[PDB]
Amino acid sequence: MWAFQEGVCKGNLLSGPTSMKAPDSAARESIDRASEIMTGKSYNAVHTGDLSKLPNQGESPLRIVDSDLYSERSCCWVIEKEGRVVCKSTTLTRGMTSLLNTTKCSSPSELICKVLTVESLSEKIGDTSVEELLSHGRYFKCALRDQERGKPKSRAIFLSHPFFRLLSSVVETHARSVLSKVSAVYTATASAEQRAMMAAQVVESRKHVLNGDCTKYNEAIDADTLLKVWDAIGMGSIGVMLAYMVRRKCVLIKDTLVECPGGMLMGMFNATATLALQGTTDRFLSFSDDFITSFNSPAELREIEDLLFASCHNLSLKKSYISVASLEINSCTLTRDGDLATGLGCTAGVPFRGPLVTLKQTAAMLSGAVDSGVMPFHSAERLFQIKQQECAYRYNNPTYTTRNEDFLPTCLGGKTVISFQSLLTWDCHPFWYQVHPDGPDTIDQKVLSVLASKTRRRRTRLEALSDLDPLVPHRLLVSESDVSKIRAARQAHLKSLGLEQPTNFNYAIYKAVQP
Amino acid sequence: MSQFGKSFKGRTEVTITEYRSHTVKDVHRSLLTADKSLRKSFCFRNALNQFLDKDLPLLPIRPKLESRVAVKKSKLRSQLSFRPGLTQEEAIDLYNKGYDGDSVSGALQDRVVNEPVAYSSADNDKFHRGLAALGYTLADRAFDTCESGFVRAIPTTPCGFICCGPGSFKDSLGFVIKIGEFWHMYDGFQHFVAVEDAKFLASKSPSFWLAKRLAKRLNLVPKEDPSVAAAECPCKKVWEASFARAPTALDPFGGRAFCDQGWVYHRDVGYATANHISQETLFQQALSVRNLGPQGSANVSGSIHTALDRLRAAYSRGTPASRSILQGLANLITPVGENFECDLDKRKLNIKALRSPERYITIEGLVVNLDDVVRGFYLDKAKVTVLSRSKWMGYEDLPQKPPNGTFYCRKRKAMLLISCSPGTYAKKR
Amino acid sequence: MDSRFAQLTGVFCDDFTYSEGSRRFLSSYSTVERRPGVPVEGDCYDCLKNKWIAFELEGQPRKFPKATVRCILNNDATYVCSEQEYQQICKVQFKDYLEIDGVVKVGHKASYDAELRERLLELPHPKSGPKPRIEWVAPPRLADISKETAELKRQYGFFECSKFLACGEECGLDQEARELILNEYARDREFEFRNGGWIQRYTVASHKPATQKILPLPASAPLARELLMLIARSTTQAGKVLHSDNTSILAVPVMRDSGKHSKRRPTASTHHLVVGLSKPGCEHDFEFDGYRAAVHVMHLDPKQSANIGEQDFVSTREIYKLDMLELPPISRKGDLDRASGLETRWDVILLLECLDSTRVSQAVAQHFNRHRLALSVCKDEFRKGYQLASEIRGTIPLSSLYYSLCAVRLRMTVHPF
RNA sequence: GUGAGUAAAAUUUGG
RNA sequence: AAAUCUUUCUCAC
Ligand SMILES: [Mg+2]
Ligand SMILES: [Zn+2]
Ligand SMILES: [Zn+2]
Ligand SMILES: [Zn+2]
Repeated sequence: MWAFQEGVCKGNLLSGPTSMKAPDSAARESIDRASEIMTGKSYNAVHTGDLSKLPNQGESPLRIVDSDLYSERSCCWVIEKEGRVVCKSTTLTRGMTSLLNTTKCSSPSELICKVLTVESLSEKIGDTSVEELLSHGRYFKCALRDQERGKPKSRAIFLSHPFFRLLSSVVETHARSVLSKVSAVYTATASAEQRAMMAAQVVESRKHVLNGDCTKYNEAIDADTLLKVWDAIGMGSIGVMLAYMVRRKCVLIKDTLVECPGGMLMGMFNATATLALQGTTDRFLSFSDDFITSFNSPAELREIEDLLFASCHNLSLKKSYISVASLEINSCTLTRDGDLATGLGCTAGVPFRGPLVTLKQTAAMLSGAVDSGVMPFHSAERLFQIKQQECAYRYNNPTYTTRNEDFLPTCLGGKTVISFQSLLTWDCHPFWYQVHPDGPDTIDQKVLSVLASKTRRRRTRLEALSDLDPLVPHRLLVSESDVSKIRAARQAHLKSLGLEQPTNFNYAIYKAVQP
Repeated sequence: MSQFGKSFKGRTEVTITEYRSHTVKDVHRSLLTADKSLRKSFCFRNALNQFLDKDLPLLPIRPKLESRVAVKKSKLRSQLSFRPGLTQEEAIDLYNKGYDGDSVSGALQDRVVNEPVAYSSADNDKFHRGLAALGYTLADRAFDTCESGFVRAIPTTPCGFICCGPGSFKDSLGFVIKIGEFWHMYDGFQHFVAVEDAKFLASKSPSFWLAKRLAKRLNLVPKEDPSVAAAECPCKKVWEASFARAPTALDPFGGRAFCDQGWVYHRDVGYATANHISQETLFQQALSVRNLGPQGSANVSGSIHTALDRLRAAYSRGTPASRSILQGLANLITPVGENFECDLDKRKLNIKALRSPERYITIEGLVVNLDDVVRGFYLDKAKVTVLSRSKWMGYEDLPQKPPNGTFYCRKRKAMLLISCSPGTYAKKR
Repeated sequence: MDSRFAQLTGVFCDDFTYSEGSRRFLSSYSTVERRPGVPVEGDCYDCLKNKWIAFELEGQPRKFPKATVRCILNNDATYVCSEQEYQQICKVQFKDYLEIDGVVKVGHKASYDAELRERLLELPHPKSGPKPRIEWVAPPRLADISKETAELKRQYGFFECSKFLACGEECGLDQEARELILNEYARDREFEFRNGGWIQRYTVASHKPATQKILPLPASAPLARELLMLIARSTTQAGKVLHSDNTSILAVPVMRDSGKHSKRRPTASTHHLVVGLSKPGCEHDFEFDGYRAAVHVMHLDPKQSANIGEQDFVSTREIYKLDMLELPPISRKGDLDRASGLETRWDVILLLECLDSTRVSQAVAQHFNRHRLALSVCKDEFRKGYQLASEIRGTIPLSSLYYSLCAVRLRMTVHPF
């Protein structure tokens, strides 16, 4: 039915592909493709463009965003049991904590300074050395990336070492800064819609618009290209270490370590890869491998193709195409006058993943659709009513609600089917605030997060250091006694104010309440 | 009792960020296993019971949105709805009142959200989320006429005062002007002087509303300092003087420039609730502040230094009118008091910015080619590019003076794309 | 405020007390000595004199308020401050030389830079690839899509019945008869019965894929919503017959038979055999007590079943209907049939898309969007984007791909663009 | 249902 | 048996 749409439609209404198959096959295919490219047979991974014009950032102070170095996402931690290397899957926070414990460094900034200020590779930093760190940082673990619409065969993603992430954060931050300073229109941090709106204005001056994707983008970005880009912007020894680790990377497939001399393992350096092209020309509006440009004559098209080839951006002959009545980037399509193309476009459906969370996500999706010209408001209201009815059909069971309050949604035993406009205008029972896209977290969302905090890879016995002074910076150092004292003082204050836990705060509702 | 040693081995002290990263329990990921997790052990059922018993009664009630305006279908554009964060004093007070420290800490950061919108109002009003089609505005209907006229770019009924036209200051207005080294804030009843030492805004009465507005504009932290004093102070004279009122809407801070590094504020008007910059509005705004110094009222995509360098490079080869336009743009995009050489006359031109064949700058999502501006394109002559020689279905004929868009020209029997048309950027000459 | 001086600040305080016991100097780098609800204006704060103190190096100003007292650390011998008492404190406390490390820059060249560069040089390097020849041509015509569909048909063929897709239509049995038939079908297949639930046991695997053929389209699918809801519900409650308003299913966990001690309960990875009922008429007919019904099975892993069960059929159909052209009547094999076709087969195609956990139709949809929006494409390469049979395996994905291609052909025929 | 170990224990699955 | 290297783990309490 996506084929019989009057307007543009990507068929995103259903979820993406998924399966339980192991990621060994996909990782092997990716590594084989990278190896084949290294031989100089299929594609080109040798960068011949000129990057001598990029500004030098070697004099900038070395700073690290600590928040970007801690997350609940997975990563690979390398240990040595009996002289054999073991790669373990651990939360990135746990991996970085283990790295800091091994190096006996208070913070990652201290660790990077110590790494950059050791007289030799063999000098010991705590319980390790720069040589051992470089050896361990080249190990990766494979996993599957499912739920990617339009990819029936799931791709392989890779988990890296905390040291690799620590250096990658610095190099990527500096690459993003250089892009902001050099690109004709900065788009690294912009959304797909903003990129499309800017690209329309940029390409309005020419007849033909080339909408381009590259093929096997990560497998054709070599360590030499990364080192060239990092030297052009003055990354010093950090870039050298990162390139050395990239060249010697090894992927753990099932139970065997496989060498991957070529490639960069599925977007490890998006900003650097983009800079590899943006640093040689300003005729492309691009990020990652998604780019848009414009031309008037076949000679300009040949020049564009030569520029793409010289930058190791191998055009995807399957997907790239030329147009004259529309432009498209990041799955967003506009007419040449900057108007959104009629049709559903990239609008995606909402699956049943919880009584209230599904309604909240549907409300957000419909708000986005109606704010643009995708859908009239009455159609969105009808769709929201239908979604409420289906949620009632799916969730109004004793397994979920065991309640009958009138103000509750019909899917929780109530008799209330909220109007879309009423919900969006806050003209509803307080229970419906969480269903509002801008409202608080839904009950389903909170319970799921609390349960996820208790998994084997994330559970911990450490006492949470909550309810902190809004003034104390988070970069300050504390010990066990310090946290004990802080908690005791806060509890004493709360008890003196006749409370045992801090009052809940919602800033949006707080602002709305103010006269 | 001893888990600190196990979690952090060989270290006696760790950062707050690392310690708090180990106990994250407020992150939700939508996964295929949601239904099974919610069903297991009636987790969601028990959570709903607890929420209805204990959490729901404590939820405060809030009012509903009522203000509406007539909207029309329009070209897709990015709407920037800046939400200010809690101030330091308010955050400290709330924390002292026993509120959750983590949430209040998260609330101090001003947050900017850009959303696509395809509806426009007669006054370029901003809209609530999901209600652009119905025209629910972030603003509320004003009571008196002066409030309505202050925000209006073209007030309907002038009152003989600066708020709604050329004139002097009323009692409900105030101004902030930079005199020498000191910021003079005059309401009309109280006069104050402020200065920035390192990152604070030293003043006698930081609670002064004009002082708060100045601190927001300068991006500093209010701080009490009775030692601040000034010698030259022509605040009464300018207060009793009359200044021309620009035909521009309020900047994001809710003020309107009236002199070099001088801004007018209204007591009962807060942050701007209407779109400050637009295709039809950008160049008038730039011209309004060509000689008023940096404003900081426009967001530029990318490095401000690079944008200023490109502006200077275009300024080198421009004409007096184009030069004034470029200077106005530079003033518009430059933050106030952040050591930026926005004066294109005194800015050192670099030759590395002259090698590119086009100078592009993006202001509030609007991409402008400075070389084309120098050639008098956006203001004098429109740009035309032929898309095809065939008639496309569903496209209107070419008007006499076309605005930006795609039209069928029957004289040339071709589809044309008009861009940089004065009919869009300079509608009223 | 810079962490470099934090240690220095800690030395400066050194348990100095005022007012007979109370600490004199409060360090701004300490989470317990800091005064709550007070912005910091220096490295430390003297309570007795109520003044902030900041430490600076000779000729290196720091961003602090002017009123803050500065204790300049001279390069060679002494420490000089505006206040004499602070100078004396610096002299007495800094008995040793706590030299502070300098600011490290990103472009800092380490001692091992040359060695690592040599090592990287000695490692393998890529070789230049061939410059590809790009030829731009018109997008593929209807003939190419027809050829792809014909190739699929010839290669794989068609089944005699619709298999599990037939479950989208009601079977002529009531709830009790449906439960009876499903239970007796489970019994006839030697499914183990335990704890009031059915289990399918396996010992060896042929380790080769099952036969793949295209599923003919049933007339309609009025029970798509119930079917998807029941598929969602069953895997979480497998082993028992689950009913709905008009249909029933049975999800049987598939666990290895390991002798006397065998897996008694499924974990997060046990696969499920979903068994459903449809009108009889094929090789899968089952008879019991005069009740006749076709019994069809589907082997799913937990992720596939979760993906299939969470799709919303009604909302998807309405969203598609919002901006949809007239749907032509199609035959049992996806061909245009104006005289004897049915328009309700599109609901069946949508149900097949929902059932296809591979979602191969999304790739066809994206490529068709590109095709519609394209003026020129690469020669012989854009067309190959419609050849996706090598990326999928199974009857359901194969049929989904075939009918997506059929829909593309039908659109190109009925409503040429 | 509560924890500990296995190149893993479902927030799995990274940038 | 099927959407076929998948349908999968131990210990203390
Ligand atoms: Mg891409
Ligand atoms: Zn007035
Ligand atoms: Zn004054
Ligand atoms: Zn059959």
